[PDB]
Amino acid sequence: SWEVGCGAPVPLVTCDEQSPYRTITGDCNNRRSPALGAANRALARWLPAEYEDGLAVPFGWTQRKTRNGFRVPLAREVSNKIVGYLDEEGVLDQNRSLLFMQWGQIVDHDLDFAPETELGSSEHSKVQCEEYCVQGDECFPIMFPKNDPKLKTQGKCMPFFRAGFVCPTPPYQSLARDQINAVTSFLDASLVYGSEPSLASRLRNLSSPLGLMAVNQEAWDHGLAYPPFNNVKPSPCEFINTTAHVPCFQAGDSRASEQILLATVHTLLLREHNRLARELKRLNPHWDGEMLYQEARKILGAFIQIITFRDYLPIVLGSEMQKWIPPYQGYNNSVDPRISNVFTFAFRFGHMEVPSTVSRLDENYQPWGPEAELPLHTLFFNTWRIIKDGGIDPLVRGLLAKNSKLMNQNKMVTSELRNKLFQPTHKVHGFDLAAINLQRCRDHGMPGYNSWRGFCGLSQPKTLKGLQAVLKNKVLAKKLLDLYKTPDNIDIWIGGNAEPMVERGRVGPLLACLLGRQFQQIRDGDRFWWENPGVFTEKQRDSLQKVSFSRLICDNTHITKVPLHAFQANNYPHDFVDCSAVDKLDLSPWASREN
Ligand code: HEM
Ligand SMILES: CC(=O)N[C@@H]1[C@@H](O)[C@H](O)[C@@H](CO)O[C@H]1O
Ligand SMILES: CC(=O)N[C@@H]1[C@@H](O)[C@H](O)[C@@H](CO)O[C@H]1O
Ligand SMILES: CC(=O)N[C@@H]1[C@@H](O)[C@H](O)[C@@H](CO)O[C@H]1O
Ligand SMILES: CC(=O)N[C@@H]1[C@@H](O)[C@H](O)[C@@H](CO)O[C@H]1O
Ligand SMILES: OCc1cccc(O)c1
Ligand SMILES: [Ca+2]
Repeated sequence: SWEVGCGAPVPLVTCDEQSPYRTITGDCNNRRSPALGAANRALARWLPAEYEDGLAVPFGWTQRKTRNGFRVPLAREVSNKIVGYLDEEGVLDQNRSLLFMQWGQIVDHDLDFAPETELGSSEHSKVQCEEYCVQGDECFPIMFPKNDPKLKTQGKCMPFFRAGFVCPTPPYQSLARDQINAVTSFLDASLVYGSEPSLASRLRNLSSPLGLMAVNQEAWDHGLAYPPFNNVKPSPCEFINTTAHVPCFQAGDSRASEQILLATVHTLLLREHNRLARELKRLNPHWDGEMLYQEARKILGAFIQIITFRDYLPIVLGSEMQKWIPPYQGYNNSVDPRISNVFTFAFRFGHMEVPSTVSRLDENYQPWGPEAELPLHTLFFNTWRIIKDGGIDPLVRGLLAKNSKLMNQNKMVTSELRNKLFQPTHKVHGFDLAAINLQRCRDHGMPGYNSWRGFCGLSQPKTLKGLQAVLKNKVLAKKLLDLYKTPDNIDIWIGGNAEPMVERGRVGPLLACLLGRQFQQIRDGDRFWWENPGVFTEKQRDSLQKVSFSRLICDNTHITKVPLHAFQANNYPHDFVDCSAVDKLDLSPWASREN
């Protein structure tokens, strides 16, 4: 830390100490160090950043600057040679529902967001990046290799802008550059409520003292609500269909409409808040607008924590879950709650779980209409298919009855993401998420694969033969070394994902360690963790223990047949029960007496 502490962007915020509620920003969770875990601060560095100049220049920036004596391969070349595949047949995960992928994305958005840098709206440099592909300042274009089909139809590169960093936004020459996490590190439903005071208030309904979240006033789903529209233009949800004129949703997190199933789960979560807020007011008529909002917010936060740690993590981490996330032993004010920079790449394992299509299903869980199944690329920034084509129920049924993609060393990332990605402001369904990930690895100054293996106590292969053994795959290891020339240079996103999965899990040993450590930290380092004594009464906890995603579905949609365990692969009718067989959330313990 060249300076003993760089913090010019908001160092301020008075701490309450008497508050039973979290701040919107995450400040004041940790009493000794109140900025820890708060939004718009640097991502934590678990290892020192690795830049070609030691400070800020990404590896790959200068042709003539090697990493460990070898040129780094183009991100898109790695994507084409390693990450892509043609045949979608046989790629699905026979024991994870599509909800498993989807919940991952939700959790991710709760924990981290490193926004692409600001520096200007009215930019000649935007054209310079996109139209001319000239690298400079925050433009760091993804150059196509020779033989790339995209060279024939899309020009010479994909645009790419470097992430924002603290002391923030023009270049500085201090300790190494740290990217910003714009959301709260805590698992706290910041994706529903926001991590900033402007947004958080804009999302609430302050026209009535009921503690409700604002809802769309233009469209309804069989009498159930949608999020408000975002009426700032240009709107990518309008751009993908200028006939329908259906804008993006507005949600605690700016990414909520990135694809239709994310927007779908966001809508469920908004619905749950208002459902909770209405029950609380009925149970506690005296309660004012603020306390309703806050008590509802507190419950929803616990919901996300429980679903995540009880149901989701054990089937991601499998046999490693015990080793990294043992049983909760209480809040620990020494633990660093911040999301680490590497975690934002590790958690991108979910990209390899996204399948190539999305289905709308009817009440018999048969295809909903003649175009029930849609290619995923037509569903980026697509809100019109929700509002104009059956609402949420058909998509939720698909989330329950369809499968996630299985990660596969020879079928890594679906072409829907790898060749067809839509990015707002750019006009085409023509980007490559895997190339973006790799380029972003470099932008953030990530240490390589072997540095992370050492970090996790795992062997550091230096040879082809050693890499074959770690990957349990000769052909993959050989492709990777042909590109990277030393395992020391393999980008963490691809190195971590290339490892065979652990038993009963869906990530390899390296990622399980990285993810495992991070999740242990956001639990043990959270003063408002749901199971921390003082946060919820014992009675409130016994009620919270029975939450489930199936119950979330049942309460907030007109889906009446659900599985007991919604993350595993479930088939209809054999694996589905009526909602009456699913435990309710008993909110009687929130009844507050007075007098
Ligand atoms: C159809 C599904 C998905 C799409 C279209 C999508 C798209 C994207 C895009 C465009 C980015 C920003 C890339 C960059 O500029 O660096 C991103 C980042 C990310 N994605 Fe996804 N993604 C999807 C699913 C998932 C899943 C399933 C997970 C995890 C289980 C996940 C985790 C992440 C994470 C951790 C980041 C980095 C967030 C940050 O700190 O800024 N994504 N994704
Ligand atoms: C048929 C089968 O493999 N069932 C397992 C089940 O034992 C396990 O508890 C569950 C966790 O989600 O994952 C399933 O794949
Ligand atoms: C923008 C918005 O959501 N306005 C709703 C309004 O439609 C509703 O009638 C009122 C009272 O229940 O609560 C407001 O929040
Ligand atoms: C290219 C495209 O997606 N066109 C759809 C069209 O099929 C639909 O009838 C219309 C009305 O919702 O919305 C448009 O966006
Ligand atoms: C009782 C307890 O939790 N002790 C741990 C201790 O092992 C360690 O010093 C630190 C982890 O960095 O967190 C403390 O709270
Ligand atoms: O899912 C992340 C994402 C990606 C691109 C644009 C967005 O607004 C959000
Ligand atoms: Ca959060």
